[PDB]
Amino acid sequence: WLIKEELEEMLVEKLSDLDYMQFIRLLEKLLTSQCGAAEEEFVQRFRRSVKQLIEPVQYDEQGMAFSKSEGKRKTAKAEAIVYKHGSGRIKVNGIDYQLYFPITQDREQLMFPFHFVDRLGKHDVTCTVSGGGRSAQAGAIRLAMAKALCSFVTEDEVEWMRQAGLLTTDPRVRERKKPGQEGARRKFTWKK
Amino acid sequence: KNRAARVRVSKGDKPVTYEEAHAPHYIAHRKGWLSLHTGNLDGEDHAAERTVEDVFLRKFMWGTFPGCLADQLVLKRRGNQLEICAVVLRQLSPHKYYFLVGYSETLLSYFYKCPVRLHLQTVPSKVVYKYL
Amino acid sequence: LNNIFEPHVAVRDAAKMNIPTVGIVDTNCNPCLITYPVPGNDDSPLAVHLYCRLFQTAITRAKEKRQQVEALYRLQ
Amino acid sequence: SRYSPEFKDPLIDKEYYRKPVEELTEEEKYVRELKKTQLIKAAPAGKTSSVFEDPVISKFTNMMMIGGNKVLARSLMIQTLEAVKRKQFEKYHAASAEEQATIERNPYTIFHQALKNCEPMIGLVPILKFYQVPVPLPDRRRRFLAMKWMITECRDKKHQRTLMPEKLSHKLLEAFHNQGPVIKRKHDLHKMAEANRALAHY
Amino acid sequence: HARLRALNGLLYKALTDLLCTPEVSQELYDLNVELSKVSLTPDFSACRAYWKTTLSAEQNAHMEAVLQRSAAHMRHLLMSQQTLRNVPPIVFVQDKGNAALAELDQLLA
RNA sequence: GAUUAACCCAAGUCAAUAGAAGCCGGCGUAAAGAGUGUUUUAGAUCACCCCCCAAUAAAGCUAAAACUCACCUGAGUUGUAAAAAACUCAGUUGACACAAAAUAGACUACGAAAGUGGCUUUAACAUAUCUGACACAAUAGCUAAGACCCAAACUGGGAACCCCACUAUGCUUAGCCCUAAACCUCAACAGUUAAUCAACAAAACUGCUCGCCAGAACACUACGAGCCACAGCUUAAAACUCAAAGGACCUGGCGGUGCUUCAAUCCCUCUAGAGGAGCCUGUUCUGUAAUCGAUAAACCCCGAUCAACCUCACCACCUCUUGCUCAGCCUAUAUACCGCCAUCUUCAGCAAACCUGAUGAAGGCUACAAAGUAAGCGCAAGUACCCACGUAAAGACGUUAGGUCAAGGUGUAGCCCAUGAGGUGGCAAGAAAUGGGCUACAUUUUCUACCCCAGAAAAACGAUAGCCCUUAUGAAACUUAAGGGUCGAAGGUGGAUUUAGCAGUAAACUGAGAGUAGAGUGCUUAGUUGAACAGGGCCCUGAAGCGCGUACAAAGUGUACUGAGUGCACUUGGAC
Ligand SMILES: [Mg+2]
Ligand SMILES: [Mg+2]
Ligand SMILES: [Mg+2]
Ligand SMILES: [Mg+2]
Ligand SMILES: [Mg+2]
Repeated sequence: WLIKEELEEMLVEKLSDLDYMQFIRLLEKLLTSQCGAAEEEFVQRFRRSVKQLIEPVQYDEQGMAFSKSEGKRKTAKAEAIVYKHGSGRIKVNGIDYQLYFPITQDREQLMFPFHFVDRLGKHDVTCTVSGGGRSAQAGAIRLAMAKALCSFVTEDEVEWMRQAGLLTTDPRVRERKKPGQEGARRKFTWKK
Repeated sequence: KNRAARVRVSKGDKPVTYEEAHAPHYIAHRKGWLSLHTGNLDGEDHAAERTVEDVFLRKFMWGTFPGCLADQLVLKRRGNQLEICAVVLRQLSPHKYYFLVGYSETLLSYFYKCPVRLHLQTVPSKVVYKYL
Repeated sequence: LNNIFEPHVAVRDAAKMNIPTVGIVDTNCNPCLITYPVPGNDDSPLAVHLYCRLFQTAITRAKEKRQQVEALYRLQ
Repeated sequence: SRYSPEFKDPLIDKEYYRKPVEELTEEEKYVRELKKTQLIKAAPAGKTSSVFEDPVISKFTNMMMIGGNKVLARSLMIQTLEAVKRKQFEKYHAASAEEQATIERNPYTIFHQALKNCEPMIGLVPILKFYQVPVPLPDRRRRFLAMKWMITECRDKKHQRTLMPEKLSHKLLEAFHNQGPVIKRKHDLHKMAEANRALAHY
Repeated sequence: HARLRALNGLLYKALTDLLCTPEVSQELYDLNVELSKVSLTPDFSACRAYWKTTLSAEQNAHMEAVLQRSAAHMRHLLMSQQTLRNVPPIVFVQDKGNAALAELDQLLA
């Protein structure tokens, strides 16, 4: 249903909570009363409705197919090109992934999407990352790789990844320090 | 309680204008700047002199047009010119208005070494934005 | 009578403002302040429909006669 | 939390997604359909779909963490696992055929059995009527208490210059065999509960 | 205060005697309520009767409802018996202290 | 009290006294319906139409329950919060009153009132078809004699109130006393429902008669008198004093008021810390010739984004006099203010202007809606940052005479050869406590390389402190900061206790900026790694509802003992 403010704007009138409840309950009864098309059309005037984009598969000069995508985490940005076919090589900033990320946690982050879709060793990846710390860079590269792999994995696989969280951009970012308190929430030691 | 640049509520008989009715936090959101110059911009200089000029000009005009200004005075600094825009009551005679305008123009121009223009817009009365 | 079996506040307010009130007063109503009381039954659906039809017909006839007389006056 | 209340925690379990539709109940079908519309939080960096993922061990690592050195925490945990396995291997090699059957060699099995042995059945809370009263412990509290007790015992200064991996491995084996100061601590808690039995009506 | 303690004892005995019979009500009597104790507020503004709870949640709720409904009648019965010339309002409070002992003994077993 | 001005009257004025003002009003709660009934003389027109329940006295009687006595058994019985004290007595059964009268009674009758609730019998419940002073009068009390189960003033014992025993007394007879919240607090009789009416109470009145009241207290008192037969009741004043007393209602305040809900969020629960040692730093006391303000939350690296001179307002000394200023004053007054803020507020209410109580103080709620609408302000909404999230921002009216006259302005106060102005020199210390911060006590550490695949240290860890030297700034370095050497101290996770945090948060680490010539471990700000609990309850805090009881802007009448309680009856002018 449209919210009470929506209904108030529709009726250019000022209602109350109980008025909205009465209207909504009457509408619900109208639904339950086998509302036909002639009535469902009127009802839908008060209803309110509540997928990852598949990037094009481009081709190189040699005709090898690939998909390019991008993603940002904290302050890091990553552009990932994933090839339709590959032996699992993942070169980051022209560097091998294991060398560039000396932390097995970051390696696991890189592996997460391809492991999830069971496509490890089936794609060669080139990831250019910039900015932020090591974990932010790992997250950005993971997001970019997942998005690029979407184009190559089936739609059901894409939906599964999105449900898992691979394909959802992280909204968690550092919260700015506030004046008069040490941290974003750390209130200075309460004097007495 | 914040006492800064706010008009406290009263019995409802206190008329107030746009500026007086808007508090500082709304600045740059609902109300603009009463002085528009480039001093405070990044990498520029002479912010202190722009501020001093603004204060002096505002006091000068307030003392020159007693009970005549119906709104605050808007200062613009294009190039090196100066533009003082005022809303004035239609209570003082036009001849006096013109003489004061010319005198202030010339005197301020000679004082600060830059052309100055005064632009008056007249109203029957101070524009009430609400009553408090 | 309001839903709590009390005289509708509108009756007293109309008396205050000096707006004449026709009113279908039941045996438990209070016709003291109704300008034109019509003792009758206010609960029978047939009675209420009869009242509504009568008033609708009266208003319609009054308006049509008003229009007819206005036209008669203006034509001449 | 920057996540709005609408966001739901992600579910990471391949089997849950591979389960056939037919085996699903109507309630499970409805839940699966509903989840298609909800918002899912981005996965935490800790847990994944690896077949070698142990939430108990991850929690113990997090508890053993100091100041955010998860790297050192994980190093210590894996080192303790390796040390326990090494000791079990030595015992197995030094044991006859019959004793070899009874000898365990899986570090995770020893780890979990020792923690279970160190879980306290009951714990004493202050009740007001304040009186320290024997009160049942929830399972989460029991597990948390076991983990904290093990970590504290390993952090006791009585161990002079001994490294955390060796200390933890020795304590884990002692608990696995139902011995050691952590088992003594659990027994002391139970004895206090028994002695305060009379005060339980409070 | 010794006076308060004596008042609590007398009220506990009187309330137990009251609940021994259907005098208050047959519905209340059938519930077989057992009183853990009686405590009078320091100012004599209220009398809390702590009654032992059973395991069944629906039974506990029904017993609480009946006790709340019959508290005033019980107060009147006491003041009529003259067990106390003045009796403050009676409040029935659930008692659950023995659950700790019960579940301890269950686990310890 | 004086001064000015004014007002009234005026050859008068106005202080005292006295008088003139005087009954058709009321009686439930304010004074007032006398405890009840009946006369005469009279008065009035209301005269003409017109069974029995519980009255009362007498006589007789008893079902249940008591006491006592009998046996039979038992050794304890009784007593209460729990014990004491007391009896050796206790249980069944049986006998058995001169005491009291379950159930009916959820009835509302009888009687004039008081009273009358076991059964039977006798006697019996006035009257005109009106009102109207000798006869009664509960409980209590007295006299003489009986009864005395039980209860019980008083007494005694036990630990006024509680328990035990017991007496007047409650009972019968024969006489006295005549008082009660003797109340339906509402006089008798007749009549009416016509237009309601201080308020509450038992809807409002009319006629008619008798009794009673004329502010409170003095005063249910004194004197006299009557009854007494001497310690009391009835009748009942005066003087002196006061401008009140009194009745019915409305609202705000208060608790040391409990039950139920609650709250990085009251306590526990998770993490990290403060207090234990050193150092930086602020404050208080001492000291100093020698700094103001801030002062529980809401002071205490605070005004200060900061003191070697300056700053500086302080002290010492010296100097100037229309003084930079058509002077000035950092001197009092924040308890005059503006200006800017704090606190609740980690609130959501504040609200003008309008529209029931028969137009009183006052009130304004019910959604299947019953007199509330409310502009505007605030929350909200909107906006910045990276979302639609969160944080920022905002946060009304009032609260603490909150702070700030030393940001500046200013009312008021005072100085003007000094309370103004200028120059030179100076403490800025520590018995002792305390606030905050930094560094540690180590092995998750020390150290290097590196920025996470290593080798040493490991009783050493551990000072940014102290000492010497040098460098940067600056006129001036013991003054500040920085670099080197030196020394390696206290301490081995910490007392009273206690602070903060719900997620990119805490914690840890590293940079940058403000301000200065220089100067912080201070402040501001950017970023990195980055978790744990989140569930219980309310003693403690606070916020609510349920509400209770306090009070300012059980109670009582009569009667008697004792020394305020108790005994008996009565009333609700209390609660359920
Ligand atoms: Mg009707
Ligand atoms: Mg007569
Ligand atoms: Mg008489
Ligand atoms: Mg008598
Ligand atoms: Mg006797």
